[PDB]
Amino acid sequence: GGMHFTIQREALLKPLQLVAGVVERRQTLPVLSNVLLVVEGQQLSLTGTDLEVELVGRVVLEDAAEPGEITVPARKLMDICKSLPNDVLIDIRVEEQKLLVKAGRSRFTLSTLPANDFPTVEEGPGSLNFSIAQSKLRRLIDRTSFAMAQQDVRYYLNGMLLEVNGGTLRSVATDGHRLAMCSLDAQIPSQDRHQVIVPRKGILELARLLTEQDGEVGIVLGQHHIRATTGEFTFTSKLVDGKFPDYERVLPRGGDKLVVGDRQQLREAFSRTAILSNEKYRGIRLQLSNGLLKIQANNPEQEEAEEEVQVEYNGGNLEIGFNVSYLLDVLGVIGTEQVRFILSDSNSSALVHEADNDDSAYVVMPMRL
Amino acid sequence: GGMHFTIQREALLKPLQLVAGVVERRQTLPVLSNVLLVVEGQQLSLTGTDLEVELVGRVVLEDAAEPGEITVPARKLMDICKSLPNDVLIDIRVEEQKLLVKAGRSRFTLSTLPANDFPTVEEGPGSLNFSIAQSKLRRLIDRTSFAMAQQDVRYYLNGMLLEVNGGTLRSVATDGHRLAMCSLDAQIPSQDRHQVIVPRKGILELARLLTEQDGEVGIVLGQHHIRATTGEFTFTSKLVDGKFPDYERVLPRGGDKLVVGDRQQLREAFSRTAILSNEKYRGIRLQLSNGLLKIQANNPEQEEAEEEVQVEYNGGNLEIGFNVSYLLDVLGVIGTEQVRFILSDSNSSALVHEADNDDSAYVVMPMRL
Amino acid sequence: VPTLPLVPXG
Amino acid sequence: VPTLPLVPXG
Repeated sequence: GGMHFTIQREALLKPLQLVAGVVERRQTLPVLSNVLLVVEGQQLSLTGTDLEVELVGRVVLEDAAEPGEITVPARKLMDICKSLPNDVLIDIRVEEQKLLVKAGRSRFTLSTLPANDFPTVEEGPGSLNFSIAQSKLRRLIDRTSFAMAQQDVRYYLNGMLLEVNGGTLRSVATDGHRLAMCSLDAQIPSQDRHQVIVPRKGILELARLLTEQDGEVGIVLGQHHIRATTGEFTFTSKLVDGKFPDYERVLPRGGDKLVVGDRQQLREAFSRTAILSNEKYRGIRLQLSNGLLKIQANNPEQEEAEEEVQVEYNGGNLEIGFNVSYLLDVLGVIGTEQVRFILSDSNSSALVHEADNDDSAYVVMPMRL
Repeated sequence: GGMHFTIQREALLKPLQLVAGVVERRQTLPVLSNVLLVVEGQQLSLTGTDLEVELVGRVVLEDAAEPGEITVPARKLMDICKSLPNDVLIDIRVEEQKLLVKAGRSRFTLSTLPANDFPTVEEGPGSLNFSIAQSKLRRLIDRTSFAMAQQDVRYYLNGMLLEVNGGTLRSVATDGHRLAMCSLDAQIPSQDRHQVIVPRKGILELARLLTEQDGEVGIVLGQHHIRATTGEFTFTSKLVDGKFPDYERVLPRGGDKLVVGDRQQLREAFSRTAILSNEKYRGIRLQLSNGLLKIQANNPEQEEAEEEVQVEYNGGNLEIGFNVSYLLDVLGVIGTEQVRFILSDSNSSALVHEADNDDSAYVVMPMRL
Repeated sequence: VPTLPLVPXG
Repeated sequence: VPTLPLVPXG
């Protein structure tokens, strides 16, 4: 007897597509290009890794299933699985050192590597673990993930901070020019204080998994790894070695200039006038007067774009310059229809909030004019 | 007085987007990156060129318009024009050597170059001109354009043949491994015999313009150019220097093996089994028996995929190998639900027709097994 | 990989 | 192009 199970296409494709996603294309060592299939009892367990992240998905098997474990090329399996007609039943078994995929009038033969070639995750015990709604953890990542740095160096900037303090879980992300942070409360005890820095590629992956809009995920924070367990999936990620800076000392303190405006009209006007801004720096000029915002941009060809937007503003007069992409990025994640800007002077950072709550906060440094 | 007109956004964006399309990004000489705006009477004429193709679009002006001619950066103008809100009225005029675009609360200032910097098309008189439904001319290009060669050398392979013979206009395209041709009749006199080879980039562009599903286009064929005039547009293209080969001598003659099958089921099965074919050559094996087609593909990892498709076939036994992409490409343009294959032996080309008509014909060379 | 009988070309 | 007051970093 050998490994043999039977599964609907849609039953298999849902986790296989996710698991295959973390599997890098054409790795040095061949096993790292494969998904690990394990049948134990009536359950199928697909595991993929890139030596930084390990994703595991599980499917119940409705029919009989003789058990076993083997690894098979992830992409080819997924490509095959998706190319099959809707609702058809797939037969998967091992013969010799090959995987035999039959479904309808189609027969596929993939080349396998042994289950013991697959690396095991050397994960120890948690230092703190809790549960939180998938929607809440997804909100923390998505409301701030845009502000992470984009280089690959193993430095705190190229990752998101997850911080547990009081009864609240907080995400923080910054690239040195802008910062995004979001904070919600959860069923964590209050004597708890602990930080982890999840790398950029990993935390963006974790957000992609938190799709059950009404589900719950179990988080475990350790010295070197972080575990997300959703009953359908088990996501594991190495951490960033190093301490995250005192992000609190980056939030601006003395803003006497409140600007309330329409989120969309600002995004559209910033984006519009940027067409004639400088391609490298993408700087625009904000010119605040009483109840008015005058936007200006110009480029080396001495082309120029102005646009006036009516806004709520009863403060002083201020002229300030910003990298328009930083502004559009913040406006991209603002959920409310109105947006609040808190400025001080032309050379100090801007603070952006949503209209009706301060759970998420965004700091954007300006440009010298 | 200087050039000044007033136009709705949707009125201007429709032709400007098309005209700007033929304008290459960051050309050596700056004028070649600009669209030529001309106001004469109550009409606006936008012209773009890449020195191989010249596209001209026209818009009636509903309001007053003082006339003139100037050239302005095509992409920036189009980008600006699209970024404006729906239905707003745009004001365009020249002041100094700048173009002034005002619309609502937005003001743009673009840098212009004189109208006499724009190259004129040195086009002579036609050697044959006719009219044809846009849908018909679009069908000729689209049903065959996939088979053109893809390199840039000024050789007949990298262009489509348009041939007028009898009362029928014919398109022919080939890359040496496959061929596509389509033929329809039109209001051309029968004493006419003339060929032109339109380059690949140009003829694909001409097909994009023939969108009025019920419109008519005026074609003019000359020694070195071809003119398409749709009242809204005037497309002009240089030709390929050289004679097109006797494509007739490429059509296979002795096919005793007729294969009738479902277009979609074949495309899906060819594409499915190709997952385990060779990445470079993409060869699959067709194995024809009585009423059966057995598809097979395999790769250097000794992985293998088979699929059996039920088809109509009461001929001899045949084993033949094809580049699967050539097959999928032909199946891509087949309009009927059933598809006809006409094979002879394993080393001779295949002829593919639609189910119910032979107006379009496709030749696909096989691979030696 | 044989070509269509183009003259010249193949 | 000034940065946020990160220590170190800027």
